[PDB]
Amino acid sequence: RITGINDPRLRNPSDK
Amino acid sequence: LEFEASQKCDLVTTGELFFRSGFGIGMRKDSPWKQNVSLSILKSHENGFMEDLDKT
Amino acid sequence: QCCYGFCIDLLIKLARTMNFTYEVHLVADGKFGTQERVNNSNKKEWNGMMGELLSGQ
Amino acid sequence: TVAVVFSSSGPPQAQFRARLTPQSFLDLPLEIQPLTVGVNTTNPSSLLTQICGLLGAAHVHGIVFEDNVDTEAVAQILDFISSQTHVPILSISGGSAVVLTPKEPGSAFLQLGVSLEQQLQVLFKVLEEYDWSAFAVITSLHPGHALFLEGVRAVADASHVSWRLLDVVTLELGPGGPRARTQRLLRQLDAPVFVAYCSREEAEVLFAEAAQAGLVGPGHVWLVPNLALGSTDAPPATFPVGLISVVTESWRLSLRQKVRDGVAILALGAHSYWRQHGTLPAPAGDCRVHPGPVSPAREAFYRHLLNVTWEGRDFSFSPGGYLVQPTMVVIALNRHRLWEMVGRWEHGVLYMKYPVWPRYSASLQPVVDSRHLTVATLEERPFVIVESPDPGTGGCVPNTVPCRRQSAPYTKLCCKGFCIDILKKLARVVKFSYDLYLVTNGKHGKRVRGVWNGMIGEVYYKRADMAIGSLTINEERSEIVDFSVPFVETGISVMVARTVSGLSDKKFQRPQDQYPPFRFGTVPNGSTERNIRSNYRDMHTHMVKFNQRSVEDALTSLKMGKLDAFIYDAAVLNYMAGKDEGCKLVTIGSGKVFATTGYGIAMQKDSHWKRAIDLALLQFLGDGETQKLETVWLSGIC
Ligand SMILES: *[C@@H]1O[C@H](CO)[C@@H](O)[C@H](O)[C@H]1NC(C)=O
Ligand SMILES: *[C@@H]1O[C@H](CO)[C@@H](O)[C@H](O)[C@H]1NC(C)=O
Repeated sequence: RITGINDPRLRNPSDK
Repeated sequence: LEFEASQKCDLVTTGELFFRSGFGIGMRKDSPWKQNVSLSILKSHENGFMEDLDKT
Repeated sequence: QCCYGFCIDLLIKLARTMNFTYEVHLVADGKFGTQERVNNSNKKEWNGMMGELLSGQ
Repeated sequence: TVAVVFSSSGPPQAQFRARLTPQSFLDLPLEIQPLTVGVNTTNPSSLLTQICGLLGAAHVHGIVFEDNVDTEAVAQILDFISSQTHVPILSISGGSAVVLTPKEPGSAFLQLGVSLEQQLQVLFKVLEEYDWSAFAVITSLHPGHALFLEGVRAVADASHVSWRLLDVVTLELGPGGPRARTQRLLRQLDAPVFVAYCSREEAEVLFAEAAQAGLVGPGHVWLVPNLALGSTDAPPATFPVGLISVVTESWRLSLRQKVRDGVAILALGAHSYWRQHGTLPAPAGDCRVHPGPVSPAREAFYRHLLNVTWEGRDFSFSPGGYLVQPTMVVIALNRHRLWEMVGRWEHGVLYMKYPVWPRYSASLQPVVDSRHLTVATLEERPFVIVESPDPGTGGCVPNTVPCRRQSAPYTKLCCKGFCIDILKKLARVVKFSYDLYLVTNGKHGKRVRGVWNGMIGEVYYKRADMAIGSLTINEERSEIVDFSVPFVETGISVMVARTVSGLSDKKFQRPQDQYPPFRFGTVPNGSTERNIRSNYRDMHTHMVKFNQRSVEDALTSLKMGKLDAFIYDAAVLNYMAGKDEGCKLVTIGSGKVFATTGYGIAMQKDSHWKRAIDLALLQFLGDGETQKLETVWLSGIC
């Protein structure tokens, strides 16, 4: 779920 | 709300909290008792007495 | 090369009514265009399609 | 061969012999024979006659100048001589080494100095680091003031901050004039920073008048270019203590050393010419005949003579005969009327001897501004993050604050985080100013027989006024250090592998199980360990064999299988399980929090701010900005 407000995968950077 | 909801019956709490705040004793401006009261409250928190009191 | 599409049809329709004559040439850098600070200077410079317009190209 | 000329000092006969002596000092890749001359007085005819006779009867290739009592209108004659006879010269000292901007076209002067705008850049650099931004400009009626007034406005638009200018005044500060008008003009001003451009006599007159009209006390600050300040070895009266200037490298060398540097530059230029063509060009010194259209040979030699390096000191000359990219040094008047270095400048980054501008007084006891304080903290990943400044532009990325890990020499890191944002907002609302420095000793606090280390110690011994960061509240700390209201609530929590029903579970209450003995965390010398020991003796006894380096190695050990349970703070632990390799988890959750307390801003006892900044924290907590900070800095995936 790539939301527009803030995604934790997007807010906190990941590896993949 | 959380006491009565789990206490009596048939009532539910919606979601969770949104605006968080505490409870505290009230005293008149610059009264000479506040420091000792706070030192007692912190000691109570560290003992576990507010824990024993809480379950009760 | 040869170009065609949405904006080209718009350009033909635009040129018809106003009688100007176009000479279409593509971009050099290939970037849409931003503002950049060239090193050793604070005077900002426009890079990309926004520069080719501003200079006079 | 080379030439050397002196002027207007204590008669340097012994120095002349010392310069003449080393005909083969061997430190230069050449063996050009040195010689010397010397003029008794400085004048047009005298200088012309001596130089013309010398080079016309000596067949010299290069000549090095040495200045005098610091009178003006001397460099012009040398530029004239160079333009006529096509003989390159070089100045090293004194008033002749002041940049003559539009030099003659075909000449070669090569005077070592710094232009006015380049010399103003360092001033606007030192203004940036202390963030004064007052800009009260004063310039006398001098032939070069039109250039200074334009250069300041040019550099004003080549920097980030707005540089709010206040007032620019030109006043007749010559020998003869109406003192009353300038008295009235100077008495009517208000700005905490002044920048003035005058000459030495004009500087003395201006500073005497300013001292008369109350603008020299501990409140205001002055900055002057190197054209003023005179000798640099005889500061006169009425010069305010704290006067700042920027002089170039070699403001303390000897005359003989500077002549040696000049001969080294000439020798290196000639040698580098040989490595291309292989001969020193013949002289052209027909002073009486005055011949010469454009000459390509000497033109090539001069073009080759521009750039040069020497064991750390690089002397790269611009087309205009002033060197570019030097290592300027800032100087200031110490409290005993003696010039002293304050800040270096190498490759576009400024340094400072002090983290604050030390500010003096009439009786010379230094004072600290009321709206100022020193804040301490240290590293905790969710809340305080330290980053070295990037090699982009010297300064740190915006929305970050300069911070230093003290221990005299310093490296300026910058700090970013949660409590740092809180501090920025507090500085914006309570109208105060701060400097932030990290701690060296033990992380948070302890009492090894009254020797309190950490931020708590730094506050208790009156070396700081606050201590912000991951600092919990408990009874023993609040005895000696005050506290504000909490803004992030924590406690004790247990992290396990993705098995226990609380602290009072027999697995922790009874360390008498045979096959499996459970394992614990307890980063020592910390917040929780005190409570754990003082309330449970047996757990403390059995807890010696526990991993203890950081909140970093414990995660690895838990993921490996050398530990069975971790006990630590809540706000850091539950965040550490936010973005993890997979999903390791804790027990039931926020329902398992023990000794629920919060973080707090430590302060000195009976501090007038405490009440000032408790209300601001309550106001911030009220309207929900703290929740925005929480969702910006305290969010995870799992
Ligand atoms: C506060 O407590 C201290 C000891 O903790 C006691 O000495 C003092 O008298 C108390 N002050 C008041 C006003 O009760
Ligand atoms: C500049 O420095 C280079 C490097 O040694 C040298 O070869 C050259 O002659 C110098 N002068 C010019 C004009 O390039």
